[PDB]
Amino acid sequence: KLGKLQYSLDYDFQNNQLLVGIIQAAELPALDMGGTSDPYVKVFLLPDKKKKFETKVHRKTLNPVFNEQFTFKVPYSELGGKTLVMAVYDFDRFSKHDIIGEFKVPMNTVDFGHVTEEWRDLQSAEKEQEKLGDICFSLRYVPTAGKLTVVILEAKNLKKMDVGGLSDPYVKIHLMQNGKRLKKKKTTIKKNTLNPYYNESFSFEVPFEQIQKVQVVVTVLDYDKIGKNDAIGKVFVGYNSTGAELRHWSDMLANPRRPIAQWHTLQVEEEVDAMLAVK
Amino acid sequence: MALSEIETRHSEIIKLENSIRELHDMFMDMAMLVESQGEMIDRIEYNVEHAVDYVERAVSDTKKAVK
Amino acid sequence: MALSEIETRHSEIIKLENSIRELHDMFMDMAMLVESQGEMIDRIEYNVEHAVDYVERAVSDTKKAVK
Amino acid sequence: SNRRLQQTQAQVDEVVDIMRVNVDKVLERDQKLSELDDRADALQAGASQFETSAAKLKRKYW
Amino acid sequence: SNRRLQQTQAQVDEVVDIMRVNVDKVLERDQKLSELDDRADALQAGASQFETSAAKLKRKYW
Amino acid sequence: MARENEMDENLEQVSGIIGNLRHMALDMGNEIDTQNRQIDRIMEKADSNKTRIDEANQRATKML
Amino acid sequence: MARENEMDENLEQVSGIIGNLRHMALDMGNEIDTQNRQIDRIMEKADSNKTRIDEANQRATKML
Amino acid sequence: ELEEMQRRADQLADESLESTRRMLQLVEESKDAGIRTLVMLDEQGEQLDRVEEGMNHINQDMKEAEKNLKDLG
Amino acid sequence: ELEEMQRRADQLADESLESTRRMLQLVEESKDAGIRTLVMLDEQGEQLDRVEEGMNHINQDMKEAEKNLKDLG
Ligand SMILES: [Mg+2]
Ligand SMILES: [Mg+2]
Repeated sequence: KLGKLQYSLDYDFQNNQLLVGIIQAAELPALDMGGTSDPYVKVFLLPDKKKKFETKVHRKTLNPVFNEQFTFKVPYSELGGKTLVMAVYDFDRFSKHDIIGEFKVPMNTVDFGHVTEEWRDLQSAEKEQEKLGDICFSLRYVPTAGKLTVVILEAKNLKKMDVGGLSDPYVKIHLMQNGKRLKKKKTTIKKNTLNPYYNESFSFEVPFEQIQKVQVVVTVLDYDKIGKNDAIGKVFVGYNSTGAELRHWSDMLANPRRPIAQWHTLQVEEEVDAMLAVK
Repeated sequence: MALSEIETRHSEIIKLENSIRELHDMFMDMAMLVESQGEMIDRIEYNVEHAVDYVERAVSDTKKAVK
Repeated sequence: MALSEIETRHSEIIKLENSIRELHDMFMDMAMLVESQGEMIDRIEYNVEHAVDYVERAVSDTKKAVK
Repeated sequence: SNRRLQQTQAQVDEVVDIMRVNVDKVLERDQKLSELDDRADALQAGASQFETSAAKLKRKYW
Repeated sequence: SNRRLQQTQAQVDEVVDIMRVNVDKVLERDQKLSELDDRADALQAGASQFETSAAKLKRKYW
Repeated sequence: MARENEMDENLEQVSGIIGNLRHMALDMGNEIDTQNRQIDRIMEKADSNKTRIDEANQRATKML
Repeated sequence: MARENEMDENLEQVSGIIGNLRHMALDMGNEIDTQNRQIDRIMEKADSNKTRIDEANQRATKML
Repeated sequence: ELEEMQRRADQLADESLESTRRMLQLVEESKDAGIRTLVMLDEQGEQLDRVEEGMNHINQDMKEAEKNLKDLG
Repeated sequence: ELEEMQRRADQLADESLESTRRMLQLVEESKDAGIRTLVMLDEQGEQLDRVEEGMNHINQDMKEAEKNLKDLG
């Protein structure tokens, strides 16, 4: 809704360099006082954000004309897997320069040979979950003996916690009720692994009369010897649980004398602990 | 290096891929057999529980018969 | 432990002995082939030296012939 | 670095040597389970027969 | 300690994998040497013939 | 070298996964063994009870 | 345990000897390769001189 | 000869690369198959335990039945 | 059953022991075979070098002979 952007694109095979020309922009939304914004466009290679190029700042126009040119000294072989980013910014002298729009162009969709030049509609820049890690385990409950068998199987795509390398993950299991942490368990520490494999079983004494009032808290943490050990992620199943967690719980209940294995997405400890302080 | 080094590299790599593939197939067969045997255990436990019921009722009857 | 542990120990040990034996036989064959090829090289060098003599005398003769 | 290639290869070979043995042991498990199945069927059959006889005997000596 | 047994086993397997390749390369060497032998025999034959012709030519142009 | 390194990373991941596969294969095999021993026990007891119930049934029908 | 240890020592010696065998196999194979390259060179030169001497003999007998 | 040689080398490089990718996929499938295998082993294990308890119960019951039949004879 | 079992265990122990002794002997034979193999490789190597020098000499001589025949024609 902000407006459109006219740009030019072509590749010079004689010098082996990419020629990106910023022609102009149109129908940009106004964010400043006078009824017009102060726009300027930042252009850089999408693959690696290095050596970003910025145009000159135009004062108070919703149809700025830059007619500028930038050169990216990039070979033609590497070019194919490289994208272009053209983002329109609004200049403000006394605050952060808000982004008006952005546009990304894949270099595998681009056809070189003829000089390309087109108008493309601007879109709103992206601000998803940060962790992007997952933990898989199995739940088994037999109501008669009141035994809860939680087998930590394996985690994957965990967030980096160490400097310039992989993480040193270990699983801590808490059993909570009415906000209190009863039992404490943990696993072996697998060092330098992107996907830790444990296959470690834990058992808990849970009566059939309190099965609907128990909380199972699985936490994946990082291990450094020195100082406090931080936390990568955590999820909880049982009382006051929602999503695939409550589903897995209900599968454990519906299937007695049988263990059901499932994956779970790691949430931040703040929200989870905020949920556990409920009731 | 040369083409010989690259060729031997490629060869040993393919060898690795084939060994890996055999490992894979072994795991697949593993899961399969374990599953079928699982069904077998299902029917075993069935027959056993039925047997338990029959035995229990029989024992009750004889126990009431002797006295 | 038990008899199972001792039996598996014994089995893996025998396996090791057989692998060792294959290694041995490979070394023996190695020495053999290298030796025979050695004799082959003997006769090669023989023929070559004879060829050298013949060539040398021929060259001397032509060299005296041209002038 | 051929060292890593050959080392990984050795790992794979080892795991293979583990897995084939595991598979054979699984087959043995299949045999044992099958025989146990037959034995269990016969067992429950005899159980039902004995239950019937027990019913007769209870209806006789009481 | 099964670790040492299996480790030694892995060593043996590795050395085997080296040695079989070495042996094949040796066989190739046997081929090359054989062909070189034939080539050398032909070479010295031609050498003797050329020596004779050279003798004739020396006894002609001098 | 990017081609080569990319491949290198792949081989490293394959190495790790292979190690995990090793551990899993060990646990698998071991538990398979123990379960086999248990099955042996089960068949022993089952044959025992089979004999028990056959003899008992014969003795029971004997008094009829 | 003496039976077991004695055997242990044996396995250690076998380990060392196996390592040495590895080194020897490496040197062996490498030198075999280099010698194979050299043999290739030898056959190239030998064929060259074979052609040389055949042509030269023909030219020599030509003037007779 | 030379151009075809360089192209051959790069070719072998690509082939080996995609091969390693295939390996990663295969060991992933292997991984998951192994996991579910272990799960099955746990389930069937507990089932075997229940079978054992069944056998024990049968044994004790038939022991009692034997007692009653010996008390009747 | 028990006596035969203990005797069986000790038996397996002895068997494994003498087996390892056999291994030591075998890797010794392998060792020596390897050594003499390397020796042969050195000898034959020097022989190959002499062969190469022979070939070079032949080449130069035939080059000269070619020169004389071209000077005669
Ligand atoms: Mg402003
Ligand atoms: Mg760390």
